[PDB]
Amino acid sequence: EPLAAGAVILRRFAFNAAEQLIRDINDVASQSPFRQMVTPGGYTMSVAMTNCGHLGWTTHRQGYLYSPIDPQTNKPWPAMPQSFHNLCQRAATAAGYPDFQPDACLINRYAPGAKLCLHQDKIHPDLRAPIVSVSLGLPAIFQFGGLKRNDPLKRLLLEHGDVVVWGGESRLFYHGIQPLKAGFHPLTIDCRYNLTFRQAGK
DNA sequence: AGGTAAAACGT
DNA sequence: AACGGTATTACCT
Ligand SMILES: O=C(O)CCC(=O)C(=O)O
Ligand SMILES: [Mn+2]
Repeated sequence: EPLAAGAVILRRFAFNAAEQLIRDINDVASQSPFRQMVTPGGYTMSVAMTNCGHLGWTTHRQGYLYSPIDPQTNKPWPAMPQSFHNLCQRAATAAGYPDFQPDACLINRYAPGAKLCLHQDKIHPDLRAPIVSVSLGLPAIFQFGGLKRNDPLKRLLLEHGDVVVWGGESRLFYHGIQPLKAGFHPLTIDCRYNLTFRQAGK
């Protein structure tokens, strides 16, 4: 059974690419470090984040923003690694979105206990562009709901190499990650990473 | 008028 | 511990 209208899970899709993806996460973060962002209301998120590409997701006192500049370094986010871009395009194509041109990649790092509460990915300049979401490392339980917060959730374990793609009818669906269990993975040791690809600009 | 914060405590 | 309240408003443009 597929995930939803316009949505699919490509299990272990990124497994072969994962070692290089992780090397390139480390390179990105060497330039724009992982940081735990603070919400407009003043709470520090448990997931640590950075970005690459032309636009990075950030919080600010005034809201959420896709920005061309990393507010911590005052420099552009690092260029999107070719490994990231190539994996993203292969996964998008396999999922039925062959024309996707991301300009933004949000890199999440989950330590044990870290979560991401149910939310919608908002800001869609192209209603035909999906979200491509790549899991690395330790396993996590992903929630995928509907257009309204109380719509029933599907709960899916996401393991190393899994890729989730949503878009079209499901582009604005609520989703999140449950608190990460401690464990070991040979390539990330003690964390999970996620890559979220978007077209956030015109 | 219409979008966005809550991507964040009690039962 | 899964579910849902809260934004049932206060601000911006
Ligand atoms: O880590 C995940 O699988 C989900 C990440 C996410 O929803 C986000 O960064 O917007
Ligand atoms: Mn998201």
